[PDB]
Amino acid sequence: MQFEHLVQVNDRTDLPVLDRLQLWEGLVCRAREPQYFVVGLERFEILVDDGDRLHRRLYLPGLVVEDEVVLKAPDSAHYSIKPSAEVAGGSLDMTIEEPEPGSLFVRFAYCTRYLQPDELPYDAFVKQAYIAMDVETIATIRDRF
Amino acid sequence: MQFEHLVQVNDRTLPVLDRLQLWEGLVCRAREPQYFVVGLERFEILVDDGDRLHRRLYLPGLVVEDEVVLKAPDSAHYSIKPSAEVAGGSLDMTIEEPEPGSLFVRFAYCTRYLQPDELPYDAFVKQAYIAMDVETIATIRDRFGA
Repeated sequence: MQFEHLVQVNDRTDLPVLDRLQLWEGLVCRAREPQYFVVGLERFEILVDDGDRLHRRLYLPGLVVEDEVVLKAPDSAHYSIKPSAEVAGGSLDMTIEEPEPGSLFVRFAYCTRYLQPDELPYDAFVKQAYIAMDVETIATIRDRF
Repeated sequence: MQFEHLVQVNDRTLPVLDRLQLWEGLVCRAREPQYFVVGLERFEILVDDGDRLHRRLYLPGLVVEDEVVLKAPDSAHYSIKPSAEVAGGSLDMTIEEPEPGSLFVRFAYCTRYLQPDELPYDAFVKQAYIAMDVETIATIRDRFGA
């Protein structure tokens, strides 16, 4: 079960332009300061902070989530949840792509794992919700950085 | 499986909404998805039976077709039939009103496959649904509190 969406960072237009390191600071920001990107969030802890490796608690309405985030500067961010009895696990990767200087993209890669195990596709409601969030994320980074 | 999420519509503070305005909001989301769907490039209403629409949405790198059933003034039910290569599913939006002026919208999601252990959504998906539902109510409030 794998979904991938490429978001174009800069265009010809009103809106601000981004360099690679600015884009990267954005991804860090998304990892360390999720209140600026997560609609609904009520609070969050950084339970463990090893610099490039974070373990977090996210308090959303009627739901608490713990995850791990691995940062590899200045290229990518990997979010992951280990599955248990009740919760399905999964991961998100955000990876900077740069086919040429100033030409920046971010690939968002989503995946879902179960404790238990046919390969299974996401449905279009989920894909629609992922695209929306990936786009809002880049818009926010573009607006802060 | 199923994920459900309840969004509170009005608060103590932003525009207040009555039952019928929020209903108009949900119709609006069905018939005018360009105000709600981050990313959409175009859409068509292929079949319009009034309370029942078949639609085509054009998202980047993705075409979606679905049906929408409207039951005024209570709910909108969105559904996609699954095929060999896409998974189906449904979204129900239901207005709840414990007391006059106290309004909520329950969002309920389902996924089905052609061939089928019951299966939970992970939290990336739950977080994304939560985000959309809250943005949907925000949009209605901006367009119909106005």
